[PDB]
Amino acid sequence: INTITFDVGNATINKYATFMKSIHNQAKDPTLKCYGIPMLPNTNLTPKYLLVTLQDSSLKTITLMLKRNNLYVMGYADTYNGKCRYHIFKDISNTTERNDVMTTLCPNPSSRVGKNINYDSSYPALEKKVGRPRSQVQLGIQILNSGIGKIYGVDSFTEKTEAEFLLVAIQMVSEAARFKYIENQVKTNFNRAFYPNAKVLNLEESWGKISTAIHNAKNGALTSPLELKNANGSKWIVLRVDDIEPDVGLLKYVNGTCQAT
Repeated sequence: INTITFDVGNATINKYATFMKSIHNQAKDPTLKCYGIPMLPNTNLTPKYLLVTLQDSSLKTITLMLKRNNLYVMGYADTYNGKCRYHIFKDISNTTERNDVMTTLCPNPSSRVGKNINYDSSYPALEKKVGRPRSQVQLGIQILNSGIGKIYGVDSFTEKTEAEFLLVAIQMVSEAARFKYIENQVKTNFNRAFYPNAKVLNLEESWGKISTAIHNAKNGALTSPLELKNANGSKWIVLRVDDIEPDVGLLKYVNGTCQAT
């Protein structure tokens, strides 16, 4: 719990941009890249996880634990009464993962309470909970800041207040780090709440396929054009890595050799 902190309460663009470069610099494999784009490491490369602390305007704090190999959030922690309260997702199930998650988040026994999250850590599960597709749930720097207050130190919040905060934090953190395009959308709408546009949604949903495509590209040309959606909703066919390259920040891990540059 020696972590990367983002002060959402007094965020500035230059602040958020440094917060993303920190995650990008700890999450990326030290050597693997494809066409200049860094790639995430295999699961055996320790640190296996990353801790990101989000702090609000009242110095309240919430730390998220992410698997480094893929950037998916495993659970989070806050402070309840005078103890570390870890909340893990229902889908985190290897028995060696939820304990690593519990003891990394709150490393002192009998000074921690568990408040398991009874649902899966995946878009459908969370959309279900808030009851509304993520396209209708706004994102924003003041939105994330408030979310923190609905959670920290309160014993009953609602699975809807919590899933909602998570949907926001996952995109403004994991999706933004994986895609330069999403980060730029946040930065572009920093001083306002906004809805993810057709392309932020398609990219989040297309991360694995985009990563395989770019890993497999021969001499810079995709082995198979890719049909993606663009901002305003229309088809968008990328035939080359340089067509998509400016939008991607971190490639999923695909084992094998690719054109380093």
